[PDB]
Amino acid sequence: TRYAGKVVVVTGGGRGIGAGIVRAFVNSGARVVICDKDESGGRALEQELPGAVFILCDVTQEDDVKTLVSETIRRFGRLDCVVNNAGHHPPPQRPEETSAQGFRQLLELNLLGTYTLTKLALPYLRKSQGNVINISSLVGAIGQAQAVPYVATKGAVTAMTKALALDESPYGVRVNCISPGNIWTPLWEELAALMPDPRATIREGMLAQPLGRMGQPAEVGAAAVFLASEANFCTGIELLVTGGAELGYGCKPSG
Amino acid sequence: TRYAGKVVVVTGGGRGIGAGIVRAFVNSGARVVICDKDESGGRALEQELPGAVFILCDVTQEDDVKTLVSETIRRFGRLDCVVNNAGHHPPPQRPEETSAQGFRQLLELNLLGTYTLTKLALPYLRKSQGNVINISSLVGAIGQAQAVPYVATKGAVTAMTKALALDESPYGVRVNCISPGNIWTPLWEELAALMPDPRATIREGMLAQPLGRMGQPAEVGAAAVFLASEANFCTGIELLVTGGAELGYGCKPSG
Amino acid sequence: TRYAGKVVVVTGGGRGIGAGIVRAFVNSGARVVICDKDESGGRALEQELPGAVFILCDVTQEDDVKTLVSETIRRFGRLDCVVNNAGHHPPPQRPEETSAQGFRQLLELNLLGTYTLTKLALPYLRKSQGNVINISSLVGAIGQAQAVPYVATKGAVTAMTKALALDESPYGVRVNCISPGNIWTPLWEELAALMPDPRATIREGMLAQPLGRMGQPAEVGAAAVFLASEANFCTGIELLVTGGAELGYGCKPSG
Amino acid sequence: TRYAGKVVVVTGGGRGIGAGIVRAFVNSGARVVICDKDESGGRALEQELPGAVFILCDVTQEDDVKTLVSETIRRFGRLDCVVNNAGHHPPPQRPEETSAQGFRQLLELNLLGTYTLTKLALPYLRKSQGNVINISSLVGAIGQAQAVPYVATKGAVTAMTKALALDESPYGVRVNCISPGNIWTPLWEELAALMPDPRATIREGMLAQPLGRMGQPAEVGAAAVFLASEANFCTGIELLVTGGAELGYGCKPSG
Ligand SMILES: NC(=O)c1ccc[n+]([C@@H]2O[C@H](COP(=O)([O-])OP(=O)(O)OC[C@H]3O[C@@H](n4cnc5c(N)ncnc54)[C@H](O)[C@@H]3O)[C@@H](O)[C@H]2O)c1
Ligand SMILES: NC(=O)c1ccc[n+]([C@@H]2O[C@H](COP(=O)([O-])OP(=O)(O)OC[C@H]3O[C@@H](n4cnc5c(N)ncnc54)[C@H](O)[C@@H]3O)[C@@H](O)[C@H]2O)c1
Ligand SMILES: NC(=O)c1ccc[n+]([C@@H]2O[C@H](COP(=O)([O-])OP(=O)(O)OC[C@H]3O[C@@H](n4cnc5c(N)ncnc54)[C@H](O)[C@@H]3O)[C@@H](O)[C@H]2O)c1
Ligand SMILES: NC(=O)c1ccc[n+]([C@@H]2O[C@H](COP(=O)([O-])OP(=O)(O)OC[C@H]3O[C@@H](n4cnc5c(N)ncnc54)[C@H](O)[C@@H]3O)[C@@H](O)[C@H]2O)c1
Ligand SMILES: O=C(c1ccc(F)c(O)c1)c1cccc(-c2ccc(O)c(O)c2)n1
Ligand SMILES: O=C(c1ccc(F)c(O)c1)c1cccc(-c2ccc(O)c(O)c2)n1
Ligand SMILES: O=C(c1ccc(F)c(O)c1)c1cccc(-c2ccc(O)c(O)c2)n1
Ligand SMILES: O=C(c1ccc(F)c(O)c1)c1cccc(-c2ccc(O)c(O)c2)n1
Ligand SMILES: OC[C@H]1O[C@H](O)[C@H](O)[C@@H](O)[C@@H]1O
Ligand SMILES: OC[C@H]1O[C@H](O)[C@H](O)[C@@H](O)[C@@H]1O
Ligand SMILES: OC[C@H]1O[C@H](O)[C@H](O)[C@@H](O)[C@@H]1O
Ligand SMILES: OC[C@H]1O[C@H](O)[C@H](O)[C@@H](O)[C@@H]1O
Ligand code: NA
Ligand code: NA
Ligand code: NA
Ligand code: NA
Repeated sequence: TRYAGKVVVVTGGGRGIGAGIVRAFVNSGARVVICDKDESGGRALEQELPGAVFILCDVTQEDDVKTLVSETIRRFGRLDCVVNNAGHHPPPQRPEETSAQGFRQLLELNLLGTYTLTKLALPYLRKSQGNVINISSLVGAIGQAQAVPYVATKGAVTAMTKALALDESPYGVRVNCISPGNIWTPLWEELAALMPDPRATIREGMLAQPLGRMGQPAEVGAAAVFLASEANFCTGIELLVTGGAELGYGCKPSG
Repeated sequence: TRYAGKVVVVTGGGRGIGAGIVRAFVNSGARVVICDKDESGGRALEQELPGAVFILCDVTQEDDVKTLVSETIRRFGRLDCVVNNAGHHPPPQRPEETSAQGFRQLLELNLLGTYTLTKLALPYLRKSQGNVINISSLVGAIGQAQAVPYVATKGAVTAMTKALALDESPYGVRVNCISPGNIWTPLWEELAALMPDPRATIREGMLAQPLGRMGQPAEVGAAAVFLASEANFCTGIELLVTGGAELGYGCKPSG
Repeated sequence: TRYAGKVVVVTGGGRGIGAGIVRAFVNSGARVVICDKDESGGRALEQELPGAVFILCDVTQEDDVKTLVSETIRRFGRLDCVVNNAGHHPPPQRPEETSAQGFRQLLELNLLGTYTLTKLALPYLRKSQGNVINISSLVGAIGQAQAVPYVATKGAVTAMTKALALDESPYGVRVNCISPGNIWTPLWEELAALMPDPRATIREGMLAQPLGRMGQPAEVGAAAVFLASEANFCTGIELLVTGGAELGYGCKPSG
Repeated sequence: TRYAGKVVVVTGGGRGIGAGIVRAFVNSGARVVICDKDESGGRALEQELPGAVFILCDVTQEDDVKTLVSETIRRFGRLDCVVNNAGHHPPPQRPEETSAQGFRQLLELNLLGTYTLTKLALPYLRKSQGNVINISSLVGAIGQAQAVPYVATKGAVTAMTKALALDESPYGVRVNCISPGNIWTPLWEELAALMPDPRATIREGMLAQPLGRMGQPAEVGAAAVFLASEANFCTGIELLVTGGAELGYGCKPSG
């Protein structure tokens, strides 16, 4: 009952981190709207979880998002939290193999879809003194190899979170982000499968954390429920859920 | 029941932030040992809260801390979390008015008392796969005026948290810190009373946050319970509980 | 003679910070290509400074940038440093007054123009073991009010700098950014003139820094020459040129 | 002639990073006072470098430091820059192998010696509008394994730098720090020699940086000369001289 009576929208909620967040909010007593561009996972989740419903919505399509917000209000009467989780990591790409075109397309999803939903939701969040939770990434803060466009988009989300926190603070709306590290998800599995040695890639990924494992969607979900329900003096923070990957020296005489 | 069956030690738990943390852990189902160098507040808290007991202990005195740990194990059979909250902010002091002597004394409390309890507790935390929560400060990260020794001590705590997180990760013990901003406590009230205009000082303190108020001990307590009970992929993080004070430009042509 | 025999391209070099950077590199013995979308300032600078030449180039237009690079190589035979300074701050804008359209246009200048020039220059920088210097902003790191799109773009540049530093390190090309704070420039003057009280706006801007003044283009220029010519073990850093604005509490009881 | 007519004190200037800083300031036209607790290296440096003189001084001994300052003023008539470089890294030590005693001794050198010299020098730095440069470490920011006391001391120095920058800004005295990463020095050589495989230790140390080598004292020296002589709008900054060690994922599935 930590978040009972509340209404939450989770984008990209059909699988992976987003599905873990959906489950965490349902478990906290909230009603959850699962937004996803794919039907397969999110429709099954709706059947599985009382309190969760699925709405097909591509966050890059403004009219899709407008309908997502109006349908949430029509069906549930209020909106307390938006979790902007929908996003993508392309395969590893050397800088010279990237294009301005692919960069623009990745900005549309990872950055502008978060911007658009937040904008359309904020009038309702103001009425409820609700909050925004953006899913960024550790690599926005520390960088990553072969990922110039992805890193750029996540630096933008983390920065935007702080700007919007300033703008919305007079109105009682908090705006925070979570920066996960390596979380075992279908995306992590798909990218590893492209590598010449997928098992070596996964092993490297587990060992990049001092804790020696990857994180779970449920752990990101718990951090999101904390930020929504108990972090009433937190705004503009970047909550790291990384297993300590950013700490210390690793594998990355003076001549 | 988020932290039921667990045993928590909170230093400086008799008033202020520490008392808020005690209450939060009791409310989460834990048994709490209140450590304080003063009897007044902590003894009353023990009478008030089933599940909390008071042990007189000055964290600067090594034999006091040794007894704190052995008595916790003797009475409760396990130790899951140590919250190093005991600390002090001296009155505002210009750099030239500070002394190496006062600096050493403040390091003894704010830094070495945290080091000592952590050291003595870690064998038991390893057995329980428990965790350490240090209470640092925002000003360790961004600085503060008229507070060179205090700032120095909190930079040390935040850094130490990350070092110890690395060392203890192979053993399953997480080590994190909370960095509060302005929290309304008896210390905040005492320092404001020394200023020529205490009401102006408090007003400035509320307005240093975009949220426009100071934080509450209960909000720091919630962040501590999160870190203990639900943050299983977080180690070496600095969780900011500041109301957004670190964001944006404030009151701090090119000639 | 700190950077004698070297060839530097500075985008947005016709006025403001960019012109200060041009002058600093000329003073260091380099030959400088001034890129700007406007002729007025950059053409005068070319007449004033032996060693500087002006090339009309809008960094948002890919064929303009391709010509900038090929003309630099045709005229000077090498390329050692690219300074991506061209950028813009829109007038203050509440979140609900921004548009996805304006956001995309600002990303084209502040982020993708930097990406495009860097990409086209990197083959030549590899041959010279040269370097990239991006001009980001403090507010990418700490946020700013009424500036969600601008902040987002500068978070992206700072993050991108770190990603590209990783990718280019095996090839000996360093990639760094400078994050200025309030620098007195024609843009600062133009924005202040829109405010209801321009003099109050400028006064607030001087006092946002502990040093009590705004910075000068020449001070950003010196930091750029340092990064190019003497910082041979620095890559992926964010060099702050802010007068201390990010330090301490300012103007931004627990109920 | 970048720093001609100026007087600089460098602590721990007899070898390693400190000697590189001495040489850089001499090369910039300054007169340099080499402070060291050991005579061997610093006396030879005085014979080698016109413009440098050696004064025996243990920064942990307050009367030694008082004499250092008074002798600098007696001999040269002014004081423009203090570089607090003296410091030590103990051998790798597991947390349970450290002592409060060793921790206090390391704080005396790495933190309080910097505090003491700065305090005694500041009246003269105010007269000259001079500046303070503290040599901290990257690991104060990101942590390090088997080094809890060392990390703690460097977190303190970096934090203290920001506090003092705030306090001294009204008086025109800037206060900055440099955070080196792995720099090839006699200390690095001594510690590697203790390890079971010294060559593996050095190899790991070179490869912890994306640039693939360790840094040189001369590179830290250049950053110090920049901060003294050209960074007139920088105060309270942490200048990283690390070869990119803090960037990206390294060597540090969800169960
Ligand atoms: N997995 C990790 O290690 C990791 C680490 C850091 C950050 N993240 C971030 O977490 C988020 C989730 O990643 P994941 O690993 O769970 O990915 P995933 O690919 O497993 O799941 C993403 C979900 O979002 C949906 N989605 C994609 N594009 C969409 C669109 N236009 N509109 C609506 N829904 C859309 C997908 O259909 C999918 O259900 C992303 O923002 C990612 O950048 C992931
Ligand atoms: N109040 C704030 O705005 C603020 C902000 C950031 C960080 N903090 C930190 O939070 C912690 C608590 O501060 P507070 O405002 O609640 O202070 P407080 O003075 O109100 O309470 C501190 C408690 O610690 C106890 N204590 C002091 N020295 C001790 C010792 N040697 N051994 C055992 N107990 C001891 C005191 O008796 C008291 O009960 C401190 O570490 C402080 O630095 C406070
Ligand atoms: N002035 C500050 O306080 C401040 C603070 C932090 C960062 N910055 C950054 O510094 C940079 C310079 O800012 P400024 O204050 O000197 O601005 P300015 O407006 O005074 O000068 C910018 C220059 O860039 C040129 N330019 C603009 N769009 C261009 C394009 N498409 N192609 C080529 N040239 C183009 C302009 O014509 C102008 O000559 C920007 O990236 C800005 O974000 C400025
Ligand atoms: N070498 C690195 O990789 C590295 C990395 C980051 C930071 N640092 C820091 O750089 C500084 C210099 O380190 P280094 O590697 O050059 O060390 P070093 O041991 O090679 O040289 C240190 C010098 O300081 C002197 N010194 C020691 N104690 C002193 C005292 N009490 N009073 C006066 N002089 C004293 C020594 O005699 C020696 O000449 C230290 O603060 C260290 O923490 C070094
Ligand atoms: O999606 C991934 C990811 C990994 C970590 C993150 F912090 C993040 O935001 C995203 C992921 C999954 C599997 C492999 C990789 C990866 C591996 C090597 C690379 O060079 C790369 O750019 C990405 N990234
Ligand atoms: O204890 C205080 C405090 C305030 C903020 C913190 F982040 C913190 O760690 C401690 C506090 C309370 C009341 C006034 C002040 C204060 C005001 C002006 C000063 O110059 C100063 O050094 C401290 N600090
Ligand atoms: O260009 C400006 C600027 C100022 C500071 C920066 F760090 C930066 O990257 C850009 C600037 C100049 C004059 C006024 C303002 C400004 C004032 C109030 C605002 O709310 C705002 O968004 C911007 N910004
Ligand atoms: O002095 C060293 C050092 C290395 C890096 C730093 F950033 C720093 O401030 C100091 C150094 C030199 C050689 C080996 C080591 C080292 C290696 C393994 C360790 O576990 C450790 O604590 C230190 N540190
Ligand atoms: O596909 C990789 C992983 O994705 C998500 O974490 C799923 O919850 C988990 O069951 C699966 O193993
Ligand atoms: O003394 C200041 C404040 O300290 C703590 O926050 C107490 O819980 C609160 O009741 C009091 O107002
Ligand atoms: O227009 C504001 C300022 O812009 C730049 O800093 C110019 O160099 C300076 O002369 C002018 O005062
Ligand atoms: O002892 C290791 C190194 O220390 C310093 O860097 C010296 O300048 C260098 O000559 C030596 O190789
Ligand atoms: Na359902
Ligand atoms: Na009790
Ligand atoms: Na010319
Ligand atoms: Na000499």
